[PDB]
Amino acid sequence: AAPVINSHTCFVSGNSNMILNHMNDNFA
Amino acid sequence: KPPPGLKAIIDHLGQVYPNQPNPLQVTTLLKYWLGGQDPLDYISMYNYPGDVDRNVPPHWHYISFGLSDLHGDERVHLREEGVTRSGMGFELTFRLAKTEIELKQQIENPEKPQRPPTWPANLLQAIGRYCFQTGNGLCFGDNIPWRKSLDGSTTSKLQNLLVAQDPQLGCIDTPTGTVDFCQIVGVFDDELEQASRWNGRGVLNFLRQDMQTGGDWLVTNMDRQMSVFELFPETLLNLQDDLE
Repeated sequence: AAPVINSHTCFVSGNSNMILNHMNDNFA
Repeated sequence: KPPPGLKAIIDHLGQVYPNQPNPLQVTTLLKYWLGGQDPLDYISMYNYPGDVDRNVPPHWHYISFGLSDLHGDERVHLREEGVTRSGMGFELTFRLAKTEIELKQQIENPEKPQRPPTWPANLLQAIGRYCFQTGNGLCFGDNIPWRKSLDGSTTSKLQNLLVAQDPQLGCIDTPTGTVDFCQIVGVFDDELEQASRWNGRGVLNFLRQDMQTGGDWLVTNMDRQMSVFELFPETLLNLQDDLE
């Protein structure tokens, strides 16, 4: 037995230090 | 009051893209000024529908934030008396042609707006690192002998870059200094060779002449099959060494 829902996890095109959001999530 | 460099750029982009007030951004988690390795805090991504008269195809337009002085407080960029530039004095842009697959979706296929590819964000971060680590800024006409496919594919013939002035964004003044928008353009090995041995601006001028090689706004098509010198062999006449 070895199954994995475990799922961690790099965020944008291979770069784990990047996330995808909308501009207004970053500023007023 | 917002960070003044960032606000100037956002305001400029708002004028150029009034109907896209809230674009997607690729956002870094650990900011460079907090010890992260990715010098760009944000990369905005816009859809550009095109322009028939100017031979501009539909494409994705990427704009970086971080090579210029976004903040004004020396968290990244030291401020020297008598320097007019904002940080390195430029940001990176990139224009990426929609693929045939992408083009068949947005007109007929239905539910939600198509997402831009995010791979160009890695490319701009990596070019950003190159500039920080060597200390050379980029100027219009420059070449970057990248020597690898821009998208990390095994098939694209676009492995190197030339630098052009962004036709839409141009160059602006900001509270923290001047910011040129340096548009990166993917090129063939022979295009790179001739920009290096002859002149970058002259090669960009060749590329602008036909839609197949980027049109007026130098859009990069990763599936391009032939160089400008293959498509228009007449351009080779400008390359001869003259003796003398």
